[PDB]
Amino acid sequence: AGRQVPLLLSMEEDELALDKAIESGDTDLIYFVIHQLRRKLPLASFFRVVSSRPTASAMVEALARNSDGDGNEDTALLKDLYYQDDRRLDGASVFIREALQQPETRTASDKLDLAANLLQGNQKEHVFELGALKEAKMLLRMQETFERDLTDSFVGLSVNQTMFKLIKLGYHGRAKKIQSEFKVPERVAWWIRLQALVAKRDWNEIEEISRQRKSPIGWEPFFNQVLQAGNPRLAATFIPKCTNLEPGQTITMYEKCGMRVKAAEEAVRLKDTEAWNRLLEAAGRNTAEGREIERLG
Amino acid sequence: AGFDAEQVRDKARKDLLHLLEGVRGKKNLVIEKDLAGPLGVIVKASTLRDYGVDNFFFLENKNTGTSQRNIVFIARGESVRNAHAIAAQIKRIQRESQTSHDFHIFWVPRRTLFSDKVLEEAGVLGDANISELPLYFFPLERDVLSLELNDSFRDLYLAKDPTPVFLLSRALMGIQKKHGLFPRIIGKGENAKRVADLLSRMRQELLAGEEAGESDRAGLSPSTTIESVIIIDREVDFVTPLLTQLTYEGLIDEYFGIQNNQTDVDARKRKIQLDGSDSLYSQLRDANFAIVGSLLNTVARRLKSDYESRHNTKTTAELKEFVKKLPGYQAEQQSLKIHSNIAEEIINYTRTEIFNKLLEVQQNLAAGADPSSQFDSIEELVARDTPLPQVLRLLCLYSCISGGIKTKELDHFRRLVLQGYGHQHLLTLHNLERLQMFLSKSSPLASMITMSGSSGGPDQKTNYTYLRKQLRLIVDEVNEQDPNDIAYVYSGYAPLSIRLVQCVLQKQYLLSITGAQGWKGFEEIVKHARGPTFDEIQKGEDGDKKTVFVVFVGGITFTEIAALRFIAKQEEARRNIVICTTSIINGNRMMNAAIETATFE
Repeated sequence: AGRQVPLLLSMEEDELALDKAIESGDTDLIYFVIHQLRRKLPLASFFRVVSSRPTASAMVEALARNSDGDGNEDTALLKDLYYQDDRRLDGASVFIREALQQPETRTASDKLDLAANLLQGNQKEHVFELGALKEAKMLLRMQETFERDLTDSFVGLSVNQTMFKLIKLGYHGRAKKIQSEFKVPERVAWWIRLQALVAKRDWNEIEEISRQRKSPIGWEPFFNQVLQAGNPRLAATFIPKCTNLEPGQTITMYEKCGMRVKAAEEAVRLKDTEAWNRLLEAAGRNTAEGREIERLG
Repeated sequence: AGFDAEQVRDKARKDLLHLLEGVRGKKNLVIEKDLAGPLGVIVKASTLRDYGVDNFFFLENKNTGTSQRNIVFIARGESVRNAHAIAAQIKRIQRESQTSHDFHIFWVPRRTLFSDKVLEEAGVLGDANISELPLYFFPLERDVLSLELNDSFRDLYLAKDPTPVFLLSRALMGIQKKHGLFPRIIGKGENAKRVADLLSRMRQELLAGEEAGESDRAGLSPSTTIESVIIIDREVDFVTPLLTQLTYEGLIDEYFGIQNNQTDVDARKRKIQLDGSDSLYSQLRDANFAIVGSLLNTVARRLKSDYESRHNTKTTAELKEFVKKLPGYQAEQQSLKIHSNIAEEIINYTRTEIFNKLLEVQQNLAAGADPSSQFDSIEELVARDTPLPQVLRLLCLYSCISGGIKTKELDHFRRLVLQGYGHQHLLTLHNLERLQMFLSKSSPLASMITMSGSSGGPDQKTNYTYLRKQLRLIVDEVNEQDPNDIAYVYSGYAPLSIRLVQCVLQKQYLLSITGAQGWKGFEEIVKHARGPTFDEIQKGEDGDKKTVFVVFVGGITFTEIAALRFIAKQEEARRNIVICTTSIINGNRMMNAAIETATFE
C-alpha cells in the first residue's frame, strides 16, 4: 500500500492512484501522485482531478503558497484553480493579499478592485465583503489626503486608529469626518475621543466635554482615565456626574484624588458619620486643620 | 517492563549521537528553529560539541558559516518549507565557498520522495549525505509526550494537511511495536478516528509483511502493560483553549509564553526552565493561581524551619551530612525566589480592568448566560484597543458555545474588528470561518447536535447547552485549596475534553456528580459532541496496574494536562496515565493560526 500506489499509476490509473494515496494518509504518497498528475495532464484537467478530492486540492493549495520556504507564492496557480472552480471568495482573498504587498495606495486599491470585481459575479452572500472592500479603498484614499495636508503618517491604520491620531494631533474636524463617514458607533467613538485627549494631555477640551449632561459610556470612564497619569484636580470634577455608581464611592473617589477635605465634605453630605471619623483620624483633629473636617459636622 | 518516557529520550539521544559519530570529523550545525527547542529536551549543547560541532546556525537565518567543511542539516522531512530552504542553502555556499564541501542532512523523522525531488531539481541531491533521524514524541515529562509541531493546529484545521495525523499515528504505532497492541483504541472525533484508522492499517501492513516473507520476526499481540489508548480530537472542544487558563503554568503560557519547557522574563531578557525536575514547580504548575500565594508562603517558612534543622549537631560526621543537604537548600532557595517573582508579575497582570473585563465575559459565556448580554462589554474592549487575539477568542467563544452568532450581532462584530484593527482582517475573519470557530447562526455549519431535529447536517457541532448540564461542566462550589474536581483549573468550569475522558475512566464518579470499558454508560451524552464515537477492539489472533495513554489530536492545554494529572493521582492504584499530543496549544496559538499580519502601511 506504500508503493502499491505507483502500480496503479504505472497503468495510468490517475484518479484512482490518487484516491488510494489519500486513504493511506501518507502525505508523501499524496504529493508524489499529485506531482505525477501535474507533469502528465493539461493543467485544467489536473484541476478537475484535484478539485474532486478535498485533501488533494488542499495540498495542491499549500504547495502554491510555500515554494521556496515561506513568503513566496504561486499566486498564478491559485487564481486559475479558484477560477475554474468558481471559488470566488478564495480567489478574492488572493487579490486582497496582493493589496497588502503593494507599496503605493493606488496599486493597493487596484488589487482591492480586482478583489471586488470577482465578488459581483454572485453579488448576494458577498454583500459584507463588498462593503468591507469598498470601505478600505475609501479609508486608504482619505489617509493619503491626510498625509499630504497634515504632514504625518496615516495610511494603513485602522478606522479607529485614524480617529485616535487625528484627535491626539488636535484635528478634531477631520477626526469627526472619519467617524461620520464610516458610521463609527457612539460608545466606540466616545471611548476613542477620551483616550486620545488623555494621551494628548488636552485637559482643556476634556473639561469642555464635561460641560454636557449625559454620556453614552457614562462619566465613570472620564474619572478613572483622567485620574490615571493625570489631574486628580480635573479627575474629581466628574463626580457627581456619575449616574451608574455604588453607595459611598463618591467618597473614595475624592479620597483617590488626594482631596481628603472634599471627601470628608462628601462623607458628611451622605450622612455617613463613620467615614467622616476615618477621614478625620487620618488627618488628626489638629493636622491639616482637621478642624475644617471637624467644622463640617 | 511498562512504558517509560525515559526510553524515548535515551533512544532519541542515541539515534542522533550515532549519526553525529557517522559524520567523521568536525561539523557546523544548521537547525530548523522550531526544531532547535525540542532537540534541547533530548541532548545538551555541551554534548553536541563533544561530538564535534563548531557553531550553530539556523536554516531560517541563511547565514551558514563557511569555517567548516562538513555542514550538517537538521530539519523535519515532511516540511516543504524546509526542503526548498536546504537546497538553496547548499548552493548559497556552493558558489561562495573555499573548499568543495560534503553536505549532510538528517531528516526528522524520515526521508521523503518530496525531499529527493526538490533536492534533485536543484542539482544538489548527489552532493548531500542523507540519513533518517526518527524522532517522534519529545518526552517533556514522565507523563507528557509531544510531537511538538507548532503549526499542527494551523495545518490540520486550516490547511487540511493530514501530516500531523500521520506522524501521530506512526508514533503511537511505535509504542505498540515495543509494548504490545493497544487492547482498546477509544476515541472521539474525525481526526481521532483517522488515527485509529491508520493504526488499523499499519497493524495489517505488519501482518502482511510477515506473511509475505518480509520476516520482521515477531507478530504483534495485545499488550499486557497497556489498558487502553484514549484519543480525543481538539475540534471536538474548542472552548477550553479559548478560555483564559487559570492555573499557574496556564497563566505563564498565557502571559509569558512557554515553549519546550522554557520561557522568558526580565529578571534582551533571560530564560527560565519550567520542568518537573524542580521540586517546587511540581507542586505549583497544576495549581489554581488563587492558592499559589498560600503554597509559596508554606514552602518559604518550611525552608527556613529546615535550616533550623540539625546544625547543632557537632560531632564531625552529622555536620558533613547537613552540609551536603545544602546544595538542595540553595536550589530550593532560588527556585522559590524565581517563582515568587513570576507570581508577583502575574498577579499584577490579573488585576487590570481589561483582564477582568475579558474574564467577566468568558465567565458569563461559559455559564450559559445570553451571549447577547455581553455585547456592550465586547464593544468596549475593542474600543479600548485591547489586543486582537484577546478579542477574537471571545468572539470564537461566543460562536462555538452558542451554535453560532445571531446575524445582527455578527455584522456588528465584523464591523468592530475591521474598524478597530484593520481591514486586512477580512482575511482573519475568513480564516476563523474556515476554522468554523466564528460563524453565523444561519449557516448550516453552525448548528449544535440535538436528537430532536434529527436529520440535516453531517458535521453538526458540539452542544455546549446540552453538555453543560449533562456532563456537569459548571461547579461554582469548588475548593481551590484542596480541589475535589477537575473544574478547579478554571475556577468553576471543567473542560469538556477531560469530561469526555472521564466518561471512559471515571464512569462512576461521573454519575456521582449528577465498570465496563469503552463509552458504555454515556453513549447518548457523548453523541452530543462533534464527530464519530468509537471503541475499536484489538484482539490480535493467538493483572497489575496498567498504563493509559490519553491522546490529543490537535493540541492540549496545560489546564487539560493539569486536570489529567489530577485524575492520574486518583487512579494511581490501577492506572498509570501518560499524556500524548501533537503539540501544547492555547488560545493565542489558535488565533495566530488565523490572524493576518500584513498591514497596508
